[PDB]
Amino acid sequence: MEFAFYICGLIAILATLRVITHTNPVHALLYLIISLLAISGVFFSLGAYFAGALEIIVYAGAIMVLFVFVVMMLNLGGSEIEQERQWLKPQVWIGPAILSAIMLVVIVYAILGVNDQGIDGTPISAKAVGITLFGPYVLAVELASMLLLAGLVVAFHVGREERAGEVLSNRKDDS
Amino acid sequence: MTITPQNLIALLPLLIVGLTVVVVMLSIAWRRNHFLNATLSVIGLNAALVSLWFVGQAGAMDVTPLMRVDGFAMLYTGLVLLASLATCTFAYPWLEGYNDNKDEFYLLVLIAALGGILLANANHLASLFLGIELISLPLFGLVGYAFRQKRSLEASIKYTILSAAASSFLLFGMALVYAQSGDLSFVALGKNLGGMLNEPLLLAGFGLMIVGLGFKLSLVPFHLWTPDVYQGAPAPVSTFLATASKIAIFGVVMRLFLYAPVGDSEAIRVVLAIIAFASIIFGNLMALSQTNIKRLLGYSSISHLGYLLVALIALQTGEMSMEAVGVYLAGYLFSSLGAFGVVSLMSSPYRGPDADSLFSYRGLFWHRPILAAVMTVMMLSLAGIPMTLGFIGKFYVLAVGVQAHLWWLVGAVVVGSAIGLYYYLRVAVSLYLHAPEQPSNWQYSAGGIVVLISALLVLVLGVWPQPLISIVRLAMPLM
Amino acid sequence: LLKRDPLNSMMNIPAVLSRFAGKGLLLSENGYLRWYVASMSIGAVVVLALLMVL
Amino acid sequence: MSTSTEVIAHHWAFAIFLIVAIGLCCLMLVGGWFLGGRARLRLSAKFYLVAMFFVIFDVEALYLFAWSTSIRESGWVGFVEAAIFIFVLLAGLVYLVRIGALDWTP
Amino acid sequence: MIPLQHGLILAAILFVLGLTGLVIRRNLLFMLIGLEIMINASALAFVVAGSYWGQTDGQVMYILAISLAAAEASIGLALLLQLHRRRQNLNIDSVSEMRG
Repeated sequence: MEFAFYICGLIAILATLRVITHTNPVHALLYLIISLLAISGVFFSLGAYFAGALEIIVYAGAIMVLFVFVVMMLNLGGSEIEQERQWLKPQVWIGPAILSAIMLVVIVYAILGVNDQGIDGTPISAKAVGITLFGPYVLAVELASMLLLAGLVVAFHVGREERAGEVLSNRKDDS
Repeated sequence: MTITPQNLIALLPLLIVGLTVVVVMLSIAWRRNHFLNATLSVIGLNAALVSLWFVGQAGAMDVTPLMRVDGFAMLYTGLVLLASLATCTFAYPWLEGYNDNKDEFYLLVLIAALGGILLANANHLASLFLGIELISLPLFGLVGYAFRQKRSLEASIKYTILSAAASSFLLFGMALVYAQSGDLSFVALGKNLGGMLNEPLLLAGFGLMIVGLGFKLSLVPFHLWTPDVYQGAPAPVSTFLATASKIAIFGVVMRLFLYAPVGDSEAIRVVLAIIAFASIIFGNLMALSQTNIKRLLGYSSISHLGYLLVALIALQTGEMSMEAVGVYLAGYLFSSLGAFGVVSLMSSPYRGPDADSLFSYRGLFWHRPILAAVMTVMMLSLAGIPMTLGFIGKFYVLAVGVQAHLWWLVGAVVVGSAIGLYYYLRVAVSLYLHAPEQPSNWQYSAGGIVVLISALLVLVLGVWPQPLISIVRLAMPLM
Repeated sequence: LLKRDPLNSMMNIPAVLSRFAGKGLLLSENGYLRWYVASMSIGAVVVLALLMVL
Repeated sequence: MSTSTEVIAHHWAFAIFLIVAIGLCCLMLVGGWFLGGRARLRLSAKFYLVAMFFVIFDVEALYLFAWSTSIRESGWVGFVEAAIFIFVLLAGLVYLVRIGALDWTP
Repeated sequence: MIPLQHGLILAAILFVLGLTGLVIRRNLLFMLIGLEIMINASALAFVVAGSYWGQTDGQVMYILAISLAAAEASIGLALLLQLHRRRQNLNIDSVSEMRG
């Protein structure tokens, strides 16, 4: 099942590469969705069934949904930036990509040299994750519940309209 | 590991802050009252303080692999609760003139206080990560609470983006150190290694963790978020993110570097030495040409965290560095508390989003002289000047640096302090000049007496620092 | 020749160098979030390179 | 695993089922295309609010997803922590009800 | 069967590409997209590290990572639509009024 892992990793790299260098954001979000699907396939190839299940249940099922909601909600089509095409120019694209490639080179130099028993089978079932998550990690789930509550409270406080109607114009500073 | 009901008494400030979070939530849902919710929040924090005393009645425990409670955790937990109490008392007059909802502020302050308590109690990588995110996200709420204002929205955007980047960097670093060593507890991060401590994977993961933590501690060159976030955010928010967030994150950083055997490495120590050197020099040089008090206090936070880092370098040699950091953190807490309290009292109420949120420290003595006296006392304390507790912390960090022969770092501290006192007593004098042009609420008086007790505390503990040293050395963690 | 003080000037060039370094270091605080993330990446690269060299 | 000669048959059946459903849909669209002959504004914030409710309660649901597998392996202490988890979850829920974020009111 | 080095290299590549998209792109929505890419790469690295040692702590860290990703992605999208409702542009270099 290592061939499936290699194919999923290669198409995940290609999908996120097309995410970085795309013009309109809807196809970028679609490529990120298939990248999350490939990452879930990687998760299934390594015995992390619950991780890939949560990847397409939540990461590819709730987060990208929220991004598509906002994109189709405020009617952005990438306009007034897609006529510039500033990221398809050497003076903007060469520098940070060189810096990130230097980061990649040094971090994969750090990756090599470590001993490797290798990825084995014996997939980690969700039952063991449930035992550990409600075992030594009681405070983890309670404080993550409070973290999600705090995020809900903040984004309700910030991202509420306080106006009326299901159609609103982009008026400057909401009158 | 299961939780015994003897371990229930050790979780008491955490559980009471969570219970007052949900009680404040149901009180907002029922009535939507400002004064009642603020009273419930401060009552919950005071009950957390007395239950921290009840924790002190019990011993030092290790509840889960996530959490260990001792005097280290007790001391920085109490600092977090008192900073949150100060934030609430400063924020009530600021929220009195607020148009939108005015209780989610208290809910987020309580949640971020709970995250700071977790960070003080954190003995795990998961607990560290969860605590820094529980500090970050209510800070996203507090900084962008006045989202109608342009500068608060800009500061919230910058803080959210850079903290998400730092959280991802730290998460990748802990992923690398978990790939190297097959455990996530602090004490087991280097147990498998043994002259082979400098593993490249573990070192790279701890470097990424250093990036993600030195963002929060405003260490260079992850320091550029600091003045924008200090300026844009509301003044009680600036108070909270100056005292409590940095105190909790530096406490969990020190517990990480103390329990893990990777602190004996001669590469992480040198990198932190370079970072502290450049942080002290850059922050003190970059607050020099500043006319806004909040930007200047952000750069001052950068310089004081550089002082904290040089105190942290000699952790494995001097054996007094934890005591020095406790004393210095108490002094910095009370000094920043008083200064940002004067800032919040003068910037209260909110007065709408179109109004200018400029402090205008010049001529402050001629209408409110007590606040000017408190502010110049805080400027004396932050400058490493005697009769103040900041000088006691400065003496402690100088002793820590000179005990382990950190001569470059000691010279950096001396040069940075000599640079710093320029703008420190420049502000302290400029608040006594004559301004060209230019209150009786009981909670405004409560904030005034809060900064008054802060000034009395820093003056007394500058002229008599023995009780603070006695209660810091009594709170000695497991070694 | 000493109606203006030379030794005062030669002891004031620490202040001149401090002011020049401050003026050159405030150029980094340009207020752009993109440069802030770029400096974050630069610092991560510097930390990783210093840890790999040492 | 690829050696137990029955679960590998189930894996082959699952993969072939997926690829032949995708191929059936592709060939149906191909048959639709080939045969037949030729001849500013903004929506709201309440949609964002309900989608954020979905994702936040979805993560607070995945915690119960993990709990429900080990509901009998864990003891009554697991029931207590899940009970206070559901209690603070319902506290946030009733907060959203009583404030008014959860209603539409056209 | 599979070396740990290949999975960690994949995670590092995804994190580096997410950082590249975070830096080179002015659109704040694309910056949040790159942030989610970096969080996904860190979570993938934690999952690979957990699966190498045969422990379920990596999946617990993955759960915490995706909880943070959900909450702060909601944070960033709420701030994004607030930015759109106030200044009517999603450009991130335009919101630079606060300078040193």
